[PDB]
Amino acid sequence: ILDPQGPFLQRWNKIFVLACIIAVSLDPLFFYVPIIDDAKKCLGIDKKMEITASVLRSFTDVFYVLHIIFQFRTGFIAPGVLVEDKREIAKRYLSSHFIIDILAVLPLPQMVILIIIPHMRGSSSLNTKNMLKFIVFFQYIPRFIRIYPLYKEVTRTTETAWAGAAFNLFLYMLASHVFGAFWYLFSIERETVCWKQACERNNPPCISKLLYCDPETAGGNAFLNESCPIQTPNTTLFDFGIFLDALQSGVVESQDFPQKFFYCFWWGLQNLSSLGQNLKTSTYIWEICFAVFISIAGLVLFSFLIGNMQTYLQSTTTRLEEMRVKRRDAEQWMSHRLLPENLRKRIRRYEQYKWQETRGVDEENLLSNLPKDLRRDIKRHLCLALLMRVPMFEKMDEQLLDALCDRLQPVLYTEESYIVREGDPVDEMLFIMRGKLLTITTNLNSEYLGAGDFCGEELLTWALDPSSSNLPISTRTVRALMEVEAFALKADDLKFVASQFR
Amino acid sequence: ILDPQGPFLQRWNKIFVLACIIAVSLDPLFFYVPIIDDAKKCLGIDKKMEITASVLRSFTDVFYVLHIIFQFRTGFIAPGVLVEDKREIAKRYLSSHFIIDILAVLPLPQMVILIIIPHMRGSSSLNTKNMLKFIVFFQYIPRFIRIYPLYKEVTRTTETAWAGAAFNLFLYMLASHVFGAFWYLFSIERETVCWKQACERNNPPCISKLLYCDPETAGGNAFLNESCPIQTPNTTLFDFGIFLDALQSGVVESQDFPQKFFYCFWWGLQNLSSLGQNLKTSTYIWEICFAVFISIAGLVLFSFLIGNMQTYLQSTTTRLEEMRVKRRDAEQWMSHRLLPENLRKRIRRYEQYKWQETRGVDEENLLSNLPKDLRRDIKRHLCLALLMRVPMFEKMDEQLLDALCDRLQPVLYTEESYIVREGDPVDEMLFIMRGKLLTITTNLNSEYLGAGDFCGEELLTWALDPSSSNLPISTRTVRALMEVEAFALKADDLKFVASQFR
Amino acid sequence: ILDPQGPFLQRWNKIFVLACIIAVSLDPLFFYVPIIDDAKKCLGIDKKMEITASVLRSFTDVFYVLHIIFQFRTGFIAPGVLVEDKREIAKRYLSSHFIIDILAVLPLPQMVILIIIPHMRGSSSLNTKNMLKFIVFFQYIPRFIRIYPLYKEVTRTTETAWAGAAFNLFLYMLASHVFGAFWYLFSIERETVCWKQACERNNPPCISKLLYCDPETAGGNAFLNESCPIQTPNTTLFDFGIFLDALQSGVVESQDFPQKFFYCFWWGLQNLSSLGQNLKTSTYIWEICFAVFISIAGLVLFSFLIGNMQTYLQSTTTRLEEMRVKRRDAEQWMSHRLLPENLRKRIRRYEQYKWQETRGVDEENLLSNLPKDLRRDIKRHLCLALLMRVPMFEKMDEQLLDALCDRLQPVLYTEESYIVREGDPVDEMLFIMRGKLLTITTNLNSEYLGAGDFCGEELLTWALDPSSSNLPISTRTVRALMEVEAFALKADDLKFVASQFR
Amino acid sequence: ILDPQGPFLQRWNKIFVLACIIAVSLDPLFFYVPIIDDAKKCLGIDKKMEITASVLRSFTDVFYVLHIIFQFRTGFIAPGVLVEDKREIAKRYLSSHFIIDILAVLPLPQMVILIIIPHMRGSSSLNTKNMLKFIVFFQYIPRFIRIYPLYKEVTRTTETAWAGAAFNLFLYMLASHVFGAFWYLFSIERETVCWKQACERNNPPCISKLLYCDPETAGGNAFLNESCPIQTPNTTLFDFGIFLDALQSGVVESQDFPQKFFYCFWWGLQNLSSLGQNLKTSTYIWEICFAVFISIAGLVLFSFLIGNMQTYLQSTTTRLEEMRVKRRDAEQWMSHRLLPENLRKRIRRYEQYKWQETRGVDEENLLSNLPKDLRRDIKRHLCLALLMRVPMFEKMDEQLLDALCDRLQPVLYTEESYIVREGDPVDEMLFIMRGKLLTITTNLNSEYLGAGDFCGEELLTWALDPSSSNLPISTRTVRALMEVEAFALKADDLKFVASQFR
Ligand SMILES: [Ca+2]
Ligand SMILES: [Ca+2]
Ligand SMILES: [Ca+2]
Repeated sequence: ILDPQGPFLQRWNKIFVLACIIAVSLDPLFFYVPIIDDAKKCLGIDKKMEITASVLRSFTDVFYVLHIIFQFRTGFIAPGVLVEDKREIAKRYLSSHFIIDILAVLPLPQMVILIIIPHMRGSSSLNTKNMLKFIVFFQYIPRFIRIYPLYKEVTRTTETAWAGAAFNLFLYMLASHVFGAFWYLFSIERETVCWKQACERNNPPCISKLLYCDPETAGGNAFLNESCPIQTPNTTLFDFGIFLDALQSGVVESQDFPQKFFYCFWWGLQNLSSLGQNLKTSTYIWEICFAVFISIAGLVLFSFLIGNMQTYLQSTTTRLEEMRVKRRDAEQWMSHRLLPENLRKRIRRYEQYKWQETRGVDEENLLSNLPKDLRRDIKRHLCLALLMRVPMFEKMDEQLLDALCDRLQPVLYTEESYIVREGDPVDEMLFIMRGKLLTITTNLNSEYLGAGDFCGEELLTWALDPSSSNLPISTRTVRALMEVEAFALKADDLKFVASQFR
Repeated sequence: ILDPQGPFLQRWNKIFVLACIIAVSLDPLFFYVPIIDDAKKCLGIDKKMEITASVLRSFTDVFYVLHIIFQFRTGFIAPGVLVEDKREIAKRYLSSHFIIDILAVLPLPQMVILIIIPHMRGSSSLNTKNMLKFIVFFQYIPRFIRIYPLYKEVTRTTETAWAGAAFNLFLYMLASHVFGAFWYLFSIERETVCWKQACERNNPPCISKLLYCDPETAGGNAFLNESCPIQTPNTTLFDFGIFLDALQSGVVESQDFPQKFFYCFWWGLQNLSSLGQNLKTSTYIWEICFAVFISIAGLVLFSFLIGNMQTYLQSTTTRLEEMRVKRRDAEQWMSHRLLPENLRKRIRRYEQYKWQETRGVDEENLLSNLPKDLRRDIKRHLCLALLMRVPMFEKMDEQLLDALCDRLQPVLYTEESYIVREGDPVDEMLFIMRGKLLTITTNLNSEYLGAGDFCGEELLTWALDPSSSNLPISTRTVRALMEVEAFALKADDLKFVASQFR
Repeated sequence: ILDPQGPFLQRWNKIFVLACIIAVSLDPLFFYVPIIDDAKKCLGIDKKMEITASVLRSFTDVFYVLHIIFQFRTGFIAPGVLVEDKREIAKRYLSSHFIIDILAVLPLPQMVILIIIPHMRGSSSLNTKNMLKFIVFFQYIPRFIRIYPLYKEVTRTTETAWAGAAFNLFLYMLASHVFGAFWYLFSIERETVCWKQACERNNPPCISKLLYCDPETAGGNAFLNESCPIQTPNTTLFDFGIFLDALQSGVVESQDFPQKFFYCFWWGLQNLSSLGQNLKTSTYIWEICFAVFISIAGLVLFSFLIGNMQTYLQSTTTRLEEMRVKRRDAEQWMSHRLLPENLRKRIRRYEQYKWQETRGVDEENLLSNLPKDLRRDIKRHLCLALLMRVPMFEKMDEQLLDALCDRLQPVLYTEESYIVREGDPVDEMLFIMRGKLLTITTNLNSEYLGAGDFCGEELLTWALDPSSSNLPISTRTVRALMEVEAFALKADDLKFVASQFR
Repeated sequence: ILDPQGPFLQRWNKIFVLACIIAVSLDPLFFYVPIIDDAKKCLGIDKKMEITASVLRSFTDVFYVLHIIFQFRTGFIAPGVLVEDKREIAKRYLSSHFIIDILAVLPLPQMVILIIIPHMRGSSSLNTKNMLKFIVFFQYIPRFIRIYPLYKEVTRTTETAWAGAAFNLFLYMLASHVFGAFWYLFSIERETVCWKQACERNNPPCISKLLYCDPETAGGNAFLNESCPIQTPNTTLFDFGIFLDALQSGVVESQDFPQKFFYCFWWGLQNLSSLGQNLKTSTYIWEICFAVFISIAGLVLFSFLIGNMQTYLQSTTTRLEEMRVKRRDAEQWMSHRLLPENLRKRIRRYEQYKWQETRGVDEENLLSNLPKDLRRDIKRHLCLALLMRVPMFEKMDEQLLDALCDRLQPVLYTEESYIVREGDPVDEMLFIMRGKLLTITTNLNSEYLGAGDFCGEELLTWALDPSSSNLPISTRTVRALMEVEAFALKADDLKFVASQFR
């Protein structure tokens, strides 16, 4: 007995939503089963298409009875503890989704082909076209409201930035295949409607068996190329409208399936992405309603694609938008304050240096939203080896240096940048990660601070004497020579660490 | 007497904005009233369309006199207290919107059909085409500036994420119906302009009654199929341009309304979504201006749809965008700090565990924006039963435990995660909701903490002694074995609760 | 002498950017000047179009010499104080934009028509077509880089939410007019290229004067309808491609300008919004390059519209998006915490009540970003009359009640909502704006609090005694009966006001 | 030896990604090499196109062997210090990208033209068409997975707001050129497939050499214009479908390259931006698959453009959106509080004055994110000369005035705005930058404060006496006469500066 967030179901019920897109990608294959033999002017059956659609539907419908038996041993919880007991798992399923799952999985086209049509009354070709049209209609509803609750089951738990656009592009291909096989079947039905109407006014006499094919009967009603003209059209006799391209190309006579599939799929793709622009309909109402439905469905898909894409694109540009709004803010604040050009280009230098190092990421906000031992292991990797180069800090344990790694903040310094000047109070104690720093004094000798060296060691002796609250006056003037990365130790954060050291 | 936010008006004035879209969805039905009988070459009247458009307009125009009487008893307020007094409710309405509401509701097409046209001078068919063209023009303006203030009344108070797109898709259908009935009427007028011009140069002699279709008169000017060719076109004689499809399909002769409606609605839908691409106009100026107007209106609608959709789409992805930006921020911060792979995959584990639990929701910010008794009832449901398993906390009342439920913060812990180690100061007191926790000590024996158990009970005895400010040293090392949900009690938040307990 | 933010220039240099769109909306009118007389097979001049384009260009080019003299008395500032002195205003202008402003304003088409063409060598009709084609080419560059710095002058200072879309829709109309008059002129040039090439192989003898119209000559080369077929096309002789529609419609022969303008503007609008779909080009390279340029320009113009529209749409939905995200955050936090349905629907009631009152606006953040005297005048309008109903607060001056109006915070309460219960400590002092409140006590009698009444008067006597820090215990249980708006006075904010009262 | 962020590589490996777009913009030039001579009905070779494509490919393939030798001396780092040592630089490159970089740079079309085809068996024209079709196929894969890691190398480091749209517009031009040369080559192959099939059923007898075009042999199979009709098409014999336009225009026979390039590039641009709308395919499967691929690629390309443009557009409106939301928040907060019109238009005046000065930029947040010496140099430019007009502040050094420039905050005041009134406590000390201020007193005389003057000098003597904590009472009422910019000095920030002055 399992629960819906258990690892077996949560990896197996993603294959079920996949096999329900495979299932609706094979239901229009039964529309390619009726055929027209244009020599004898008869409606026929593509027998090998009839087998191909029946076993492709079966092999995806013995994959959803496996969903039915995996909902008899699923997990209800409450109105914190799951229910592992049957006869209430198998009573809410039988009150919520069991019949829709069993009306969607019944082999209704495969059983009407094997059982019902060879024992029906009339022509086998007309019965096959009429049963497979309506059974695929009447099973079209539970095969789509079985995917509504199974998607509500996975909105309570794939995703990438582009997955909404890739599923959108697949929805073009599925709808183009559905609309084109509908167009195939409606083209065959409009030609047989022409044949029936021409036979009910039989100036030339018509025999009604011979509209339906039968290999025992050779030859059919030969006058039907006059009353139902296709290769040269006469819309006074019959306007075929948007179905004339299917009857002129001979796709309704071919028994070659990739020939038949690709011509009709491309009709669906051409007219969905055109929003029905080039559909020259006749005055027939249901042909117009088909073209209206193609126009609306393509109108709804294209707008989704443009959106699913501008979403992919904008997902990938936030920190970069946020930098552009800050660079344009550093502009027109300078030239509203009328800053001199030596001040403005130092501002542009720091904001570009902060951008190429951090990329908009606030490191302290990123680390504070981590757990206290994971944040400790990061800051002991970054900051602890820098603190071991101060000749006093080895005297502390792994309880006070862990207070110091917690209080080290990363700072950035461009070139020409002054860290401190002689005479200023010392706020920080730096621990240099990168860059070279020239320090001078007039009290002369010029020292150099590289990676691993530390500035501000006047401040430790101030924040150890248990002393004045005014900061010690800098005896050195420290200036950066290259881009400097460092870790800053503030005065009061060092003053806290002084109280736990005696 | 009512006020505009009162419950009667605020549910009844949403039916008024609905009946004003039904009203503009039936005004182009009067354009389907003129008819052409192509045998006799006469302009006629569809009499049953003339009744259908008159009673569909009446039954939506006795639904807006109900708006007029519901503005005589509405509520003015001031330049906090509403005005319930008449003769100033019925004086600002008569200075703001009363005449536009009464110019929009006058039964001008129904009264010109029943009264004015049977007592006019000329032909009844030409008068019906000319009056219904211009009255639907001249009443088109107050039937659209009556929806401008009624929409300003409901911008001061439906909405869903997709309602802007569903109203956009309905605006296609309304504009396609308007543009297609305009195209129907302009096609009839271009054929009668051809008939008038052919009769003013009568090489073959023409009688001007017979352009207008009387059932007493049989037969008309038979030479008009020569001078106004339609079924085979000659643009030297007359170029019908974009109206030739209406005259060749026979939609201007049919009295079958769903035949006539669907052919013309589809023309409007095909050419709006094409932005007027396939309109092969003639050199006639107002035909070009009609095609320019179709092109602009379809540009405007399409751009709105694409926007209304991307809004729906983005309305559904904010917290999920915010997770992807944080994930792209965690990457390239790791590999800029060059973190080891044991540290990086622990970061990715916590940020994915925090995502699948919280989905970006900050619980403390969500609870703090709630009222103080509603926030109290939530935290007494979540946290109070967990506090009753500490063997001291039953000694408090429902005034001090309510201070403790207010200070419990939810924390998350992945697997392998250390809560505390032996030797560290104890900051928190946990109250485990989920997961198993192995605690050890070397002072050996290994205990286990499950759901309902609590960690950090060294800290209560510290924050009861009225003691040192340094936290007690942990005697245990607690480590998570599975994903742990818990509630954390900080040291100073427990130190507050100690002062109200004696 | 003026400065660029002075009120004269800043209202007058918005008419200058308007007259520079009027100027480029009249430059293609010189392309409608050449004409073809198809009877005599001659290229001619539309003389009244030649006057109309010359005075429409003049009346917008004596509107930009006014820009030249308003840049001789403009204001330079520095590399805070403007420069009001000439000879340096009129030396940077002569080094930055003076020649581009004078190359754009020279009456080069009007002066080649009046002076240069009547004193040139060759045919007056071919010289008019060739000069007006190239002078409008060679003055097309400075009439567009004169709008680049003048737009940089107004990005340093109209805007609405829809102005980017309305300017976008105007950019369709301007580009359609430019592209269609280009198509008009290129159609005339392709027919004369046919006439010249047919005359250089004169199996039928051709006289080269007679391709150019001269009203003295009557009759021209009559064989040119054979070698340059238009009304029935033969692409073996000459393929006119995308220019055949202009030569067949007779728009290149008409001297009726609104006939000629609207047919060519509609060609530009039809093919820009089609992105060049229906352009059936010939194999001519520059015809293809024209069609490639129409395709790219429409591709760029459409993408901007879709963006400009969705900016309009999203601008108007920020707080409403922010409410929908908060509503989707309240859901799945409830049903992740598994809250009972009495708790969940109270949460949905408060968040919908807060939405319909505030519409996402934080009032305290809105008021704090206002100046201190403007924020004082608002809070003395809202809160001071409510404070005058407490019978102690009239004893204070307009220095201490102004401290109380500064500390009053707006609160909201739904129905059934408990303000305080008997036994709870009293945190707030309410001042009711709206709604009715039933207060009870068991110490029984039930009082009622309406608009103007105040709750929490136990707390003033606590925060006047100079007393315990624990809050006074509520003797009443106050519960809301309707939606309550009130102003809350916190305990410590009342404790501050107590120190300035003795 | 260099590293990937070193200045030589980081400027030279942007030319490498440029020469890899030039490289894929010249691979379809080999598809323009086969030619059809329609008189003799033979497939031939364009010899000068064969040289032009070979030297344009060579001159961009001796530009990527320079990338191969610049990856033998690049910089590995670790699993902070780079590796400058060979034999491990040249062992990971030989395990990651060396063979894909050498399979992409091999001169396979140039060497099959010069070496392999003159020593092959069969016809030289059929071998040239078949080798150049498949070698450009088989080298198409490593010439595109060589740009995947080189782009991953520059996502770890151009950009502008419009660069994603300009690269998108270039991706139209590259794909249109690729698709149109594919269409050129597939048009030639469909005509030769027609010639082969007509020769395998030789009612009229066909000689198979003469399908391949040798200058020694004059004349070919002349019956092929009957069985493969092009100029008048017969789809019963052969349906050329979407390739008929190439065979009818004679672009497959022309040896004029800009004629041939522009006709085929425009076919690609017309059908990509149409998403394959106007492609009238035949029933041939791979022609349909080509048209399906054009439809999908244009569907993806267009959606990206619309997104890349709306990103540009929105990049430019983030602060201006933020002002419009704040303006829509100020409205309906006023008229929910029912503020009087003298209060509302003062609110609209300040929020518009703050907008035209600051443009949404928070100056204190902008300055605080700058380094402490750069922020000091800005505030000494803005604020120090204003502080030197107070007659006491020259007595301080450059250590205490630097504390005062750090604490000066910019304030804005509209006209009619009261700074302080007589009787109010003085919170601020202003330092006027702009505007005139009328100050009065009743203790009368009216003074004036201009730029450089300072208000609030009652407060310095309060915050120097080492005194009461209550602020001094204003003896003046100061009111603005024009828009005032000033710097504010708060009372406690002046009280800090008092402690360091004795
Ligand atoms: Ca289109
Ligand atoms: Ca089209
Ligand atoms: Ca489109």
